[PDB]
Amino acid sequence: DRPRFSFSIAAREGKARTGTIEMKRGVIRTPAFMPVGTAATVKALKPETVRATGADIILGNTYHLMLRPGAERIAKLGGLHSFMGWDRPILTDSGGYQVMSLLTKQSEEGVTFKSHLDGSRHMLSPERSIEIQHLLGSDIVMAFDECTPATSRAASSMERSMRWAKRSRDAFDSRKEQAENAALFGIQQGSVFENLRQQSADALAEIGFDGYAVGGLAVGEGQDEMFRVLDFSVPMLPDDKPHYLMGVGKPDDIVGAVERGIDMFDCVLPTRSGRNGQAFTWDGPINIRNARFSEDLKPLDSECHCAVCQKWSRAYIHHLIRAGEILGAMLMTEHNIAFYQQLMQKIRDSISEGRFSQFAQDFRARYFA
Amino acid sequence: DRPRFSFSIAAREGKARTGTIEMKRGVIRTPAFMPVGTAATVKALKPETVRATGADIILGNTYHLMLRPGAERIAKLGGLHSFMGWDRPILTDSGGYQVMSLLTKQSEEGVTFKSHLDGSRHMLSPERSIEIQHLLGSDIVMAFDECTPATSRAASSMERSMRWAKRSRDAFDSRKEQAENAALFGIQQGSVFENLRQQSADALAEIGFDGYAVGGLAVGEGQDEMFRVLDFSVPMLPDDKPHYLMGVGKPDDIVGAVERGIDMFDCVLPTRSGRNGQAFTWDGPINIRNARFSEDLKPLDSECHCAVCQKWSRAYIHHLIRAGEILGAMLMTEHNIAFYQQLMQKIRDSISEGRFSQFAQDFRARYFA
Ligand SMILES: CC#C[C@H]1NC(N)=Nc2cc3[nH]c(NC)nc3cc21
Ligand SMILES: CC#C[C@H]1NC(N)=Nc2cc3[nH]c(NC)nc3cc21
Ligand SMILES: [Zn+2]
Ligand SMILES: [Zn+2]
Repeated sequence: DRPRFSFSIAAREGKARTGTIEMKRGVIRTPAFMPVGTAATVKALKPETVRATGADIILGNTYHLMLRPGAERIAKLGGLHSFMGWDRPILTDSGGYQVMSLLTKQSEEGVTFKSHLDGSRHMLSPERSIEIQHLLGSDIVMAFDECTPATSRAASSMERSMRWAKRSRDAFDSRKEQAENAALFGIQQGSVFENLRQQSADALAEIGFDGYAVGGLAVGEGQDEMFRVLDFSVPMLPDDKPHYLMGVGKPDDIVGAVERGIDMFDCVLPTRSGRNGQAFTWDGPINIRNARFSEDLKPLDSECHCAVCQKWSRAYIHHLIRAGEILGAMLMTEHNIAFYQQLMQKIRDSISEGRFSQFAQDFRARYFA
Repeated sequence: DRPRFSFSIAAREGKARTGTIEMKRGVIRTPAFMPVGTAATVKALKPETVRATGADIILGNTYHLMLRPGAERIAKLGGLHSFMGWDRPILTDSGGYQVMSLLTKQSEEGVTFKSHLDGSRHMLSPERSIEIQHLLGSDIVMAFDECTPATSRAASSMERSMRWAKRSRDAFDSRKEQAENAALFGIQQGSVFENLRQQSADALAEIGFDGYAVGGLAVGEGQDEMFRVLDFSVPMLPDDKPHYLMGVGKPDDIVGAVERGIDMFDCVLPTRSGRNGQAFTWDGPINIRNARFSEDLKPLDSECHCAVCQKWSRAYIHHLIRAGEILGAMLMTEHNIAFYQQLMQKIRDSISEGRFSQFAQDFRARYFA
C-alpha cells in the first residue's frame, strides 16, 4: 500500500525546497506545476500526453463540474478519474473563487448563485463543496472560502473564510472514505495586509491541514506586489507542509515564488495561450503566427525535449495556427505544457544540487534578453 | 529498393478485387480508404494516430496548398511529407474539382480564378497542376481535368478533360524525377451517359496511366444513380490497374462500390461528421450529443478495436462534444477513421476468403436494422 499523504523535503536552498508528496494514486515531485483541466479535460490533450510531458497531478474545478456534467452524475459513472481517464492525483478547487469570477448572494451559510451556463440557480457551502469533491473522488480537496481590492473589508472576508475552513475540516473528517484516502488543504487570505495574513495563518494552523494554499493572488496585482506579499506570507505557514500558490503563473512568477517558499502551482497560461499562438521558449515567449516564422524550419525551442520539437517545424505550426487547424492547438499545447514541466524539473534539480540561485539568475538573463 | 508503382491483385470475387499497390514510400492495401488531409493535416489527428488507425495513404489537395501555404514554399521547406510529418504515400487531387467547387474563367488553356481565401487571382492548367504536385512531392499525381447536371454539354467537358489528360501525361513524363518516383492517374468523365464514359475510358487507355479514377460522382446524385453509373463505367477501365472512386463515401456506398470493382476511396465524412458529433458503428451511425448517451458507459462501438473504444465512454465523449472541447473532436475523429479502416480490412479479408458477398449482406442487415 501507499500513504494517504506524506510530504518529505529532500533539499533546501534559502527559502526554496524540493521533495515529494506521496499519495495513493502516485507521487508528486515538488515544486510541482498542475495543468488545468477545468471541464474534465486538459484542453486539446489526451491524459497520456499530459503524463508524457511530465505532469504528476492535474487540477479540476468544483464550480464547473457541478454544473456540467454534474457531481452526482460523475459519481454514478465511477468518479472523475475513470470518467476522463487520468488515474493519478487530482486536486480540485472548492468553488469559492470561480463562483465570484464567473449573479451571487453571500451569507454566513454560503453562496447562492446563477450559472453562467444555464441561468439555473445553485448553492455552495463548505459542506456542499466538500461533498461535491467527495463525489468527484478528488485526491487533494480544497477548503471552501469566501472571495471578493478591499479596505478593513478584507478582514471580514478573511474571518468568514476561516470559519468556513473549520466547517470544511469537519465535513471532510465526517466522511470516512474521504478522510482515509484524500488530503485537505486550507486557504490563507488577508489580501496585501501582513497582520491579516498572520491572523489567517494562525487560524488555519490551529485547525490543522495537510497543506496550505496562498489565496488572493494572480488577480491582477503585478509581480512586485505579489512577491512582496509572498515575502511575509509564506513564512507564516507551517514549514513542514506544502505551500500552494493558486493561479500562478508566468515562468518568471513561478521561479520567484519558489525562491519565496512555494511548492505547488497551477495556471491556464500554457494551455490557453498555446491555443492563441504563444509558445514558451528559453529565450522568452514567441507568437508563432508572426510572419517571421513562415519558413523557419527550427523547432519551437532549440533545447526542448518534447515530441513536438522532435518532429515539427515552426513553419508548419505557423501554418496550422494561421489556418485555425485543431492540430495547431494540440501541438502548441503539448509543447507549452512540456516546457512548464521542464522548467519545474530544472528548478527541482538545481535546488537538490544547491545551485538554484545561479539557475534563477541564468534563467532570467536569457529569458528576458 | 522498392518499386515506383506495382499493383498486384491477390484475389477476386465477382467484380470485387483485393491486393496491394507497392510504392517507394510504402505498401497500400486495396480496397483502400484515404483519410483527407486538405490543409496538410488530417483534421484533429497527428500523423502517427492516422497510421495507428490503419491508413496506408492520405489525400492532399493542389488547390488548397497552392493558396496556403504555397507550393514553392512547401518545396523549399523540404516537401509535403516532411512538412506535415507523414512519410508514407500521398495522393494529391489536381485542383480541377476544387477550383469549380470553391469566380472562374475557363478556356482550352486552363482556368483563371479568384481564391475563396484571399480574393487573390490564380491560374491552373495541366502543366501548372503537374508542376505544383511535383513541388509538393506527391506519390500519386492526378491528371488535371475540367469540371462542371449537364445536357450534350457533358461531352464538351469530357472531351476537353481528355485533351488535358494527354497534356498532364506529357508534363509528368517531361519531369524525370517525377516520372521515376511517382505515379499518374487519369480521370474518367462523361456524367451519367454510357457512351461518353466509353469514349472517355478509350481516350485514357490510349494515353496510358498507372491508375484510373471515376470522376463526376459524389456530387449529390443519390446512391441508386451512382451504382447505375458504376455498373457500366468501371468495366470500361483497364482491369489490371487500380480504380479510384473520388469523394465516396458513406460505408454503404463503399461496400457497393467494391462490389462493382472500385479499389480506392476518399471522403471527408468520417473526419467532418466526427467533429459534428456523428460516430459510426456496426449498428449504424449515432449522434453522440443526444441526451440518451449522457450516462452511457459503453464505448462508441462495442466491437471496435480503436484506442478510443478501449479507454473512454460514450458518456464522456457526449460531455466533451456538448462542451465544445477539442478532445471531443480528437476522439470522435480517431474512432471514425479507425472504423473506416476496420471496414476496409473486413472487405479485404472477406474477398480474400471468397465470402465478400456474405459479408456485404450481413453488413447491410445489421447496419440498417
Ligand atoms: C482570496 C482567494 C483565493 C483563492 N480561493 C480559491 N478557492 N481559489 C483560488 C483560485 C485562484 N485563481 C487565481 N488566479 C487565476 N487566484 C486564485 C485564488 C484562489
Ligand atoms: C467530373 C469530375 C471529377 C473529379 N475530378 C477531380 N479532379 N477531383 C474530383 C474530386 C471529387 N470529389 C467528389 N465529391 C466530394 N467528387 C469528385 C470528382 C472529382
Ligand atoms: Zn517542445
Ligand atoms: Zn472505436
